Amino acid sequence: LLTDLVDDNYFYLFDLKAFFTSKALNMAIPGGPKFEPLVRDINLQDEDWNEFNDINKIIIRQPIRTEYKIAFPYLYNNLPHHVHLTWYHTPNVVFIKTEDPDLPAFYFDPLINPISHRHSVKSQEPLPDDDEEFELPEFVEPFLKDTPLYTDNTANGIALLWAPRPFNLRSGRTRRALDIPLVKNWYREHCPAG
Amino acid sequence: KDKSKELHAIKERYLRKFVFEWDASEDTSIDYNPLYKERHQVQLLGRGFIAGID
Amino acid sequence: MDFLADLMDNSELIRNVTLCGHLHHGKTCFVDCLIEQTHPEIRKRYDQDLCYTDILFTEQERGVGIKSTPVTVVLPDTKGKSYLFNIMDTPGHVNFSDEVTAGLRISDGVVLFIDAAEGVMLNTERLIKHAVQERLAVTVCINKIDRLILELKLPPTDAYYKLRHIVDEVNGLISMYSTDENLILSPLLGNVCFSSSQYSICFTLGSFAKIYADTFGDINYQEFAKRLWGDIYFNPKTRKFTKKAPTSSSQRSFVEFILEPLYKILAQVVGDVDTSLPRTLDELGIHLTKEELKLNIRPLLRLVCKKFFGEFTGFVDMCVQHIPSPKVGAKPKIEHTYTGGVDSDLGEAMSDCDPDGPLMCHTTKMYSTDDGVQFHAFGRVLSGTIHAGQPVKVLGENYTLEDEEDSQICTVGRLWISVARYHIEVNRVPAGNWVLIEGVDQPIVKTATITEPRGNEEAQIFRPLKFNTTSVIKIAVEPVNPSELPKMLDGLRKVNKSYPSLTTKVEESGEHVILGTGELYLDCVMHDLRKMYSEIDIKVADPVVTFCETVVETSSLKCFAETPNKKNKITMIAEPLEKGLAEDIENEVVQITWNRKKLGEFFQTKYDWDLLAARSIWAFGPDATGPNILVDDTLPSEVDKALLGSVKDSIVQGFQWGTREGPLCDELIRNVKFKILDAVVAQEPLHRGGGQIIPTARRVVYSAFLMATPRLMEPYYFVEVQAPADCVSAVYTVLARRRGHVTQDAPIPGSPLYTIKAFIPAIDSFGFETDLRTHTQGQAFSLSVFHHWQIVPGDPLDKSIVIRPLEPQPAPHLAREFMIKTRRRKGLSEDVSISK
Amino acid sequence: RRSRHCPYLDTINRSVLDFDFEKLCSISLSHINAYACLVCGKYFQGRGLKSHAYIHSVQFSHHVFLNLHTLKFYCLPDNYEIIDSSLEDITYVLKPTFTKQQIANLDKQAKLSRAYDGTTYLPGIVGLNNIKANDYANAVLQALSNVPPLRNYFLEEDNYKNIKRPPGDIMFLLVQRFGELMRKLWNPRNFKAHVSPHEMLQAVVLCSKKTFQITKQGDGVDFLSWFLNALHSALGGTKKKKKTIVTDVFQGSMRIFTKKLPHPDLPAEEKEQLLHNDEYQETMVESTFMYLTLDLPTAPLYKDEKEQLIIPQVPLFNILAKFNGITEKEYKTYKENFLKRFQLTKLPPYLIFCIKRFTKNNFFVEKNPTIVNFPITNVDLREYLSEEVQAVHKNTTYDLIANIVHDGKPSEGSYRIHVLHHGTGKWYELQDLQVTDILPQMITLSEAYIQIWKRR
Amino acid sequence: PTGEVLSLVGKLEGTRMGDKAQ
Amino acid sequence: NVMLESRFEKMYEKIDLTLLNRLLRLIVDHNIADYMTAKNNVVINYKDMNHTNSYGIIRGLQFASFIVQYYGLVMDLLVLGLHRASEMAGPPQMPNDFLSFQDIATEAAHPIRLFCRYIDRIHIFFRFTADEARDLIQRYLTEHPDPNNENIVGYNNKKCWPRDARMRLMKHDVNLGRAVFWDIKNRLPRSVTTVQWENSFVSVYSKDNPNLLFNMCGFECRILPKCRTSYEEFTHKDGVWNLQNEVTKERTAQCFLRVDDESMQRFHNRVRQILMASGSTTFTKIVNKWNTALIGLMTYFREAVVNTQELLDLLVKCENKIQTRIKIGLNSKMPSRFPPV
Amino acid sequence: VGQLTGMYRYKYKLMRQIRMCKDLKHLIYYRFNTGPVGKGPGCGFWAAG
Repeated sequence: LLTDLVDDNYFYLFDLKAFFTSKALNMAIPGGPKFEPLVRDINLQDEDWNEFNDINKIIIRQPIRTEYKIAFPYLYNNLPHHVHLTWYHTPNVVFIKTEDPDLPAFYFDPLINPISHRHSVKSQEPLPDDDEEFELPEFVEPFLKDTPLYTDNTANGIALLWAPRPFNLRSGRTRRALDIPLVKNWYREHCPAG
Repeated sequence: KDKSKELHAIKERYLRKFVFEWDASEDTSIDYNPLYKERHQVQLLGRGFIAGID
Repeated sequence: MDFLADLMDNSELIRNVTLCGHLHHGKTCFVDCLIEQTHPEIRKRYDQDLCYTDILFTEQERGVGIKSTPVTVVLPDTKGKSYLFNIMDTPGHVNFSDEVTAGLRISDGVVLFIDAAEGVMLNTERLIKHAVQERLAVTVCINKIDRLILELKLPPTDAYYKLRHIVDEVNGLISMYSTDENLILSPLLGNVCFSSSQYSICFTLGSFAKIYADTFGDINYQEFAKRLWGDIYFNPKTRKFTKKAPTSSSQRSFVEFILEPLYKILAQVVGDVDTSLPRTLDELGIHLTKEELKLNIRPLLRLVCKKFFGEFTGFVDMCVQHIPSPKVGAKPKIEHTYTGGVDSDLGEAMSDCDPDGPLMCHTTKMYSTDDGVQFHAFGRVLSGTIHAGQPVKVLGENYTLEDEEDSQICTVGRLWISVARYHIEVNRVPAGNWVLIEGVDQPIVKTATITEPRGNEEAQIFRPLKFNTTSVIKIAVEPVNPSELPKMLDGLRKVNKSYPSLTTKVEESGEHVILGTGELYLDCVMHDLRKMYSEIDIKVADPVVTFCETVVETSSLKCFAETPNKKNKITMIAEPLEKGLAEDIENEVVQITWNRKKLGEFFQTKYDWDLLAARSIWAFGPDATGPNILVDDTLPSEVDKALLGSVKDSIVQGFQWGTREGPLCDELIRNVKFKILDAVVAQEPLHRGGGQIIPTARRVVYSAFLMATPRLMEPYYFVEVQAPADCVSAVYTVLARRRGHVTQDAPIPGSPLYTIKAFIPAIDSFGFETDLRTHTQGQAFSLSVFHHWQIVPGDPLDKSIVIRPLEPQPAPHLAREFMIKTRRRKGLSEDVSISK
Repeated sequence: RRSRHCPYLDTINRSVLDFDFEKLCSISLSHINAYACLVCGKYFQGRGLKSHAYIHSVQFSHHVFLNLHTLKFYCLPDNYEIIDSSLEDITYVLKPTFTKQQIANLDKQAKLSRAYDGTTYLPGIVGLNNIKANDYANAVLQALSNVPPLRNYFLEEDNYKNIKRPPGDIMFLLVQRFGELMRKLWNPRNFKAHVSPHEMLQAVVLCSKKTFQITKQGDGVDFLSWFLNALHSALGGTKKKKKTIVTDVFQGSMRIFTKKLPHPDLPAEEKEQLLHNDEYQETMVESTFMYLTLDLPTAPLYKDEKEQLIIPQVPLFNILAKFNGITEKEYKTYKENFLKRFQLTKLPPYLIFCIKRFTKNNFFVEKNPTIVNFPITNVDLREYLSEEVQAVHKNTTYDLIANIVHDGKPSEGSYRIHVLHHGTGKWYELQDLQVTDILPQMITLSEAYIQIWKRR
Repeated sequence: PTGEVLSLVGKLEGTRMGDKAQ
Repeated sequence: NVMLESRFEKMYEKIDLTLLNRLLRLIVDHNIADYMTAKNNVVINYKDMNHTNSYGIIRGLQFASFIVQYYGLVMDLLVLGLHRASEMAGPPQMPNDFLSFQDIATEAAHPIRLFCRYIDRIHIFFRFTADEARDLIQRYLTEHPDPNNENIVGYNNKKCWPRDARMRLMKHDVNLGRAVFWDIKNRLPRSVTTVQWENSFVSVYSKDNPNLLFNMCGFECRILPKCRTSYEEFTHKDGVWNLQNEVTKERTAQCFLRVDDESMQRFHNRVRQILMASGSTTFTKIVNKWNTALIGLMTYFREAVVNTQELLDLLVKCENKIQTRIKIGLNSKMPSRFPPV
Repeated sequence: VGQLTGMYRYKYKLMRQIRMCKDLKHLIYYRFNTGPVGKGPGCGFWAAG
């Protein structure tokens, strides 16, 4: 019942703010809904052939889509009233979920492109004369040496961070069965192809 | 056909009974752009799947 | 509070730093962490971020930094030395690179924020190059360390490998721009800091070694930090650091002592809250109440990293050590910025950063108020102090010592020390500080110098602000109601004051064009114009790019023009420039102010121009560094050189004006070399007046440029996209659809994402970001920056080509069309009048 | 020394030289270093190499330019200063400075001044060019420009310069531009016969916060009240002064006896005990006014028995039956009625009468067309002053010097102004550009709305 | 079959107005 | 080519009786003129209200039309001028046609080339050379300067046509339209008559504007010449007049007809007052009134109906309203499958 | 509910719910009858309606 979406970059122009913008601007995202115009303005909808909006002066390379007038509402159409600005870009949350429990929680998954530390240029950095002057006291150890690097719940605990809203919480408040839309995120996302 | 769809879009931009069913004319997901028709579905690193679908 | 004010008097205890980096790399979140550390009552909500510097309504809605924000706060050091830090939180978006420069000129240090997962990106490279150009100290902070743990789940050795690759790539980038070897970076040098501002982690090698020394004692944290990075290993048999691995699988010192404890604490907090977290917190000495263990994983992790790491002292010590104070850092700033140079007496006085010297501010920013009717200038004081309610002399970008016209006397009202959300009113601001000056907005447009009146009359201006990239996107803006035309103009003025790279110009036809860098930049500009400055309805034309004009062939015939006095004749020819020479002029590689003996030697060496011919160079065409060169080639025995030199200046102005206003579509001219082949100057001094020579010089320039084969030049943007490896083909398809070609597609080392670098037409880049993000369903993201002018295909003077309105023309029909409509947009004639 | 020998003095055309526009560059929209091209009259970025003024000089072949702020002329193709006596008038057009000797001689002027276009005109009586149908502001500004003491105060800059201002106080912009327009109106050597208030209207709109816009036409009374209140604030330091140029000229002192009328649906004994309870008794409250508001009688609403459709008229003294102890006005409120009889205390040297028209009834706004029957030569307000202050004010005679009249229905109406030439004693009306010589007798046969009186 | 007069905007537009007239 | 369609705003209500009497004595016997002007001055009565009409003319008089057709004629002499009026009317012994001239030189010797006054709606067609148009524009702007380019605000346009087929409000074209209207308005004294810009339409055809728009006798007309912007000279569309040149006998222009919005509104209001005043009325009378109105409209326009796609919907809606009225008369509950027989 | 009860005849605004309940079905059924399971009267995800 949960889509494995890690960030809301999927909802680029398909979120609530974009739909508010489309309703206010009388257009509609292809996958989005259609609305009655917020203000009729039929007389002003069809403006005259001004010297400013003169098509003979307009260079056409790629037609201005409805999405363009929603992505940058204040730049692409006149009279952008009651319009909303959508979140530009959440950083791509590069989360790599484990596929086998029988594998270390901290693992260099093949999905990662290899780092391939190059030795073409010998990396030179100021490092003192080795093993001659500085010595650690016998009571000095790494902070958590007894603690293991990962337990059995480390992978599942990390995968809980990148989980839908009800499942990324440790605690919370009890809701009513009415107030829990199980299929709300099914139509909030894009319709499956075919 | 689809080549004239782009030009038509440019021109258009610049120049009793109970119905339980929803009319197919109400559909908005109609596009002339091949980019906006055959969108690239999220692969989710080959390890994520859309909800509901088996 | 009062200690903050009393700390400004000592110029040695002040650090002027700017936090610059790629888009969404944690600079704003890092400043939020610093503010929370300094302000006990300011804490972020568990779900929402703080975004203290994101004060604009646009920023809190777009989620992207729009404008640079000043934050003046007192931060303790590792030892506890409370330094005063003036942080300029700059936007990470490339389109707002100018907003960085406004904060980069008044900063003595640069903090390059780099995402650990993403690494070095486009804006990161641009910012390090630009900061090296202004000769600023560069220190690096790798933010979002948790993305190597909680997202990639890399092994600690591989996390160290990713960090080392990130640090070593910046070293290989600075070497391409900085000759000085001191600009090298290494966390053991103190140059490089590690952080995760989401969970309030901030440590350098020195800071983490200090934590170790506080836990166990009898440890030199400096010496310990000297051996906490690189191929150095730790042997517990001898308790000593050895360059060779004591065992078969001995982890490095950084992995064993730094990355291992951080990995384990994060793993315990995110996976074992109920089982092992209290035990490991007792082991680490952290005590969390019963209610503090009831919080969700992310707030609990942030709290436990706040307790373990404490203050952000690693950032403070890095900035203190490797970023010069205004007292010591003034001399390179004065040399690179002051027009009179350091040799000037005023320059020498300003090099000492004396609080008792003559007043010399340098305003680079202009911040609007709540109502938008008054602007507060913002600038760095370089010498003397500025007092509230004090008459001062405010210069301008066009002011010279000979011309007191551009300087207006204005009274400084209240002065504020600005820290993000709030401002503390002060009476005086000593030198080396940042100040919000009120009452000097009227003479200031973009950048000005504030000094004292009736004294220090020999005071030139600081150099005009130099921007990383050229603004080529152009949008025409009219009022919906023409009766409200002045208000728009008023609003236009305001946006011109508020955006450093904005260019508002009224055309011949009466269209007011605004110049911006990209779609988001112009969207924000129009939002500001409509919502807070003009408050009127506004009509915006379809975005278009600016074009240039070039030649590809030598002019067929010698083009002559004679003055209306019918006594002066100029015969000129036009030739295209060599590859890279125009870029060399633009990059200020060579200046017309160079000594003439070596100026000719440059063209004789890199381009093999004749020494006598190279010495005949007159000027850099339209701009001091403009990409057009005017070269004399008159026969010495046919034209009197002494007499020709009399009208040399007038010919120079005519050349500059003609190159600035092209004949094709009234645009710039690029990559053209005009050779003067014949001069016939009237022997009488008053018959060779500039008022006749300059129009004639422009006319002959136009004729020669037209006879040489004209070509239109369009800007090409350089676009890098970071997308999942599956989405590379979709990016290729989109770019091929929008006339763009991919130059490279390289995987990001240490992340599955691939970076695709391509070149796209700027006029074809409108909606390219939206097309890419929508087609890839948000997985691919693009940042576009202007890269270079390129010849558009087709003959621009082909009269036979017919243009169909509302159709995207083919490639050979582009160059013609791009002219004609542009001419129609300028109010010019239908075709190019060659006979004119 | 190539100055003082320019060959382009004949190139200047004073006809197109209109300085009433905003001093901003026509290309860069920059208000700094504004330079006007005297050949074409268009402002540019400023004198200097690679500047818009230089470009225009080398493009249009226009050589002589005038610096808007420095008031100095330059040749841009060679960029050298120009000094010539014949140019002084041009500067005097841009910045008309009046000496103290000339300021006091403006009220004794009886000569028809000559302009550059030959259209003879009287100083002060100059048509204000309508911009976007806002003739109410033009009428109010003309009426205030006709005031001698206010004019003399505003003719000299140092009267209202070097005063301390609050940092965020844009109110100065209203008073520093009113002086400019007023000295443009009274300049007797204008290039054009009229004056464009387009420069001041911007300050009026900006200071009023979008009300009294240029496009719309507001009420003259409301605009006059706002302007008089704003000028009072615009003068003085951070704290307003008790005696500004508006208080001592227009402000007078009036006394009000506010008695609360009991509700009619009460017992007579209960009524008298409520009156005794001090809740329904007179309360003398002094106050100050910038103008006296005069209520008009209601329209007859019916034809007369003999002369059907007779225009309603009322003598001025019947309108001025207000402001005395004898008469009362039952002011009705949705809560309760009040009995407020007024009593003048101090008559200002210049008394403004605002006749109440454009009254909003229960459904819309209607104008009372009653004709005010007033004399234009001599009156006496001694009967309208209390006995205590009658000795203090030895003068109670006022002469009409300015009159506003509204023609047309309140939905769309024009504002004409009749101004009395103080020097000659003649009356001239000016509706925007139009100026005519109406006989003084025909002044009183108009639907007066705002009047200005001088006590001499 | 409803008998409602339907608009002929786009309906019966093939034929001219001179048809069926003499 | 600039065409100005307008109307004298209140000619009927502003015909001075003394001046009208003098002008009538000019053309008719003084006894007849005195009788007519005295008949125009009588007591207007309605219920309890009555007054005397001493300023305007009474249009209920049988000869009033003549008076109008005379008074408007005077306005023509004020608009065209005696010279151009004589050129249009031709020599008194060889009167010209409705739209014709004795010689081509007389046709081309004045800006005003066509004129028709109708009753109160004057249509004027000027042809302007570039120099003449520029001179008129400068003369108009001398007393009406427009620094803000505000001439486009109040410029009326025929919104029933699409943006490309409408008149294009270019700066020079709008300036010329304003100049022409101001020139025409200056000729007529403001007291004898007046022309109002809001209740008037000026359409100019130039390089910028390819379509010549106007409205006359309820017809929204647009001429698009074949020379410039005629991709195909289609003939199948029956709502399009195919203009022809009488000299070359060749296809030169193309006229598109359309029903004016005012005519559609008038028909809709007529149907409304047919329907609402049909309470205690026979079905036959209602259908007869509907048939009379419909046949009047359809036989008046006969071509402008097909292009006015809104008129078709209006007509079918009105027919449905009438049929619903009849059905409700037959039975309160509406039928489901009422037949058309 | 419209077919079972026909309560839309006494409240037309109720149709808004009815059209929604069908819509949710199209959302659920085509997520349900996707794999080897085909169309049929077996889906029982009744929470939404």
